[PDB]
Amino acid sequence: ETFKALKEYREGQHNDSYDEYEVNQSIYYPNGGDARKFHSNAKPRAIQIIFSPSVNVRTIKM
Amino acid sequence: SNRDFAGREQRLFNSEQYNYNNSLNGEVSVWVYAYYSDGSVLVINKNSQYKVGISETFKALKEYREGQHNDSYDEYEVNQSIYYPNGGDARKFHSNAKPRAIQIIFSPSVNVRTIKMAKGNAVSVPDEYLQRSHPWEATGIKYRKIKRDGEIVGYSHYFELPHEYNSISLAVSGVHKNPSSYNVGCCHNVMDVFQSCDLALRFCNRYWAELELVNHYISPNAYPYLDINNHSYGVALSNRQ
Amino acid sequence: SNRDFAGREQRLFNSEQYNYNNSLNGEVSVWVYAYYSDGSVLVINKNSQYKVGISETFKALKEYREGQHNDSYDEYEVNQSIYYPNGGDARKFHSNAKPRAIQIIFSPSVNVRTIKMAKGNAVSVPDEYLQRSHPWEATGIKYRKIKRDGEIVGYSHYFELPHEYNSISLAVSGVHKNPSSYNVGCCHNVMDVFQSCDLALRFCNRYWAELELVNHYISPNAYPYLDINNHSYGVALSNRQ
Amino acid sequence: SNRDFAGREQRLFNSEQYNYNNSLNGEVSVWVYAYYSDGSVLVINKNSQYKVGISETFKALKEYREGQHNDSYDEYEVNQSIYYPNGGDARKFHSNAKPRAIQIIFSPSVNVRTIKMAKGNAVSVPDEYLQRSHPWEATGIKYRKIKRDGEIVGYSHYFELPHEYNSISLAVSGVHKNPSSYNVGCCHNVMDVFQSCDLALRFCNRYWAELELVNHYISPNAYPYLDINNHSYGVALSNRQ
Repeated sequence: ETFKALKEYREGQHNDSYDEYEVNQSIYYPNGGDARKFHSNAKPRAIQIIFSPSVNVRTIKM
Repeated sequence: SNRDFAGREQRLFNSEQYNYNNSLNGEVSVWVYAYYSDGSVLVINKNSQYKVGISETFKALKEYREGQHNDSYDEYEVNQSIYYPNGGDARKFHSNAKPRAIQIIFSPSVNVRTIKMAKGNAVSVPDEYLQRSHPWEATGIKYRKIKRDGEIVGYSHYFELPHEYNSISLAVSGVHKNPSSYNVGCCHNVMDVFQSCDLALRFCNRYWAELELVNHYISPNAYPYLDINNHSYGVALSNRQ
Repeated sequence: SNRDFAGREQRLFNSEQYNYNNSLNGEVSVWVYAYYSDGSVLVINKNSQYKVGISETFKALKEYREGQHNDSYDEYEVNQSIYYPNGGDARKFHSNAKPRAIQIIFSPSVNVRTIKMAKGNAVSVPDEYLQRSHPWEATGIKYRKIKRDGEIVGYSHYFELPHEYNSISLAVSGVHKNPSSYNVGCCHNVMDVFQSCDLALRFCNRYWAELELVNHYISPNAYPYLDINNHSYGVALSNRQ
Repeated sequence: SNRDFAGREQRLFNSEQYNYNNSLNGEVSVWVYAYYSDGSVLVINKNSQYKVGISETFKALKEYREGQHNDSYDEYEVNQSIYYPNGGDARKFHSNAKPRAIQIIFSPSVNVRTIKMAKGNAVSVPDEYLQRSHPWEATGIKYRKIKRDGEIVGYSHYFELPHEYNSISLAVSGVHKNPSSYNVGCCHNVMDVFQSCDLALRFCNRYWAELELVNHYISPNAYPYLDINNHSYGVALSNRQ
């Protein structure tokens, strides 16, 4: 997944989508965007990766 | 030499400012900063003679973006679900409009031993139920000195609300220092204190970032501030050029 | 036997709550309920030491549905036509946002003989013209005791506004009981009363139904209430388990 | 002298970067640039081990302005009229969302003789009808060397779509150089190549101008680029300080 793909999207609701295009520009390059916020609440705070028990753990790559 | 009058006058002008603020004729000021997860900061300020304070509701402290969308219907429901568990029909677990932290700052003209705070729950009860609530706590011992160049420019109480259950209403109050035996609320002056309650000037604004707050609110007005990095701001004036 | 310490401690814990609220260190509280024709109810609450009150405008008491439509342009015009007959261009005869009734409740820690109300007209004049207005009426004699299990848990004044002409502004005030000869506003403590004005916590919310109000506001907080059916709510604590 | 270790280490650090990218452990990268008549540029990038590629539909290559209007209903119809002549009910002759040109760039770690492109029609057929389509063309001979300071920093294939009939789908593929006799897809390593297909990182963004692209995408990331003026960008690292 891309940076953008991992950002919170609320299906059928408002998303600040124009402002969040700008958030992206300001994340790709410092001061590259014209976002009206310091920190986008759509950014993930944490990630968890889970594999089924049928994986071989020594093959996992990230 | 002692013939540098420009130098002596500069030192006096700064010392006079320091002392005037600290006189009974001077201001006492309080600021409440509410920090949001989007990095924006709400400031409420009040400036009065004699004594000063601020009192806000749970709802009032929630982030409001002027001229923008706010999930206002959903955030009515968020309120219902905060006032009573499972009382609302919000489409979210945690409202990002809730403050993550609060900082209270007083001008250096406050007497710290007079500071009082009522930090209530979301329905404005200081201590669980009204029947067992003392209506305030005296929190002066927790205030840190904001210093610049050796001079106390302010007092700060900072506290986080990092848990889901930290849903608060908030009032704070402080009295102007008075090392005299003259009671500013005695019969001779008490009507002037009543008038000062009308005369107090209030200010409220939301800044997009703590950087804007520092650059365009704190600094231009020679206000004290303590930032998230524990850095002090303000201007030392006592016997200084 | 007298060796049931769980029993004695339970009785003491409840009696202590009752008495603490009634001490000079305790809360006094007021609630204003405005009842609308759609069955919704607005509550305003204030909780303070020493004395407490609420003051609202005509406009402030009108039903507002947060996050919804409100005929807000038409309701500006409704206001103009209420301030002066034929002053507005409203597209309705009667605004359903006007309260149909008001109930004022005080905590049992109020002294009832201190209660004062200023029920003004829609332009905030207590008695027709300012020049002949006493600025309040002492209405304590009209307050009914809200009782539970023999104990006064509250005081209620209920009045309807069933006529087209009942278009009101409203303020109410009460003082915490004080059977002592210590005047909480004497010179020794008067600055603390000034601070209590800053420290007072306010709460405001609109509930869809009196059932929600009872279930999710009154009951969870051990508040007193008297419903439209004349039924009392609250919790008796004096010498009770 | 040969005792300038800062100098020798700087040269080694740059040479190591150059060589690591070119090793079997290193990246191979492709970029597709689509140029629009409003001067905006869409970039798609993919970065993987072993081999890498990009495949997009006709629709996917059309300009999309995030958070803005796009004539999206009319542009559904534009699609219908491009898939089959007179198949749609578009209110325009030529959609300005169609790319005017394409540039394909590969990192210098590609083997140019492995590059393959399938440039299809708008319904994703490489050569008029499926029955007579070879599914790709080997286009490496057409790639120009992007050079900086004597060093090949990239490879560019640039082509215009200046005619109304240039309505395309597009896929491109290249394999990481491997001058060894070790086949990275042999049985010993083939599962790692399968994993590399999952591990590949993709990036997509639309820049308002080629100036923004150069300033804030190409340059900060030390990527190669060839601009509309035939100017080269990138960073030479082989045996250089």
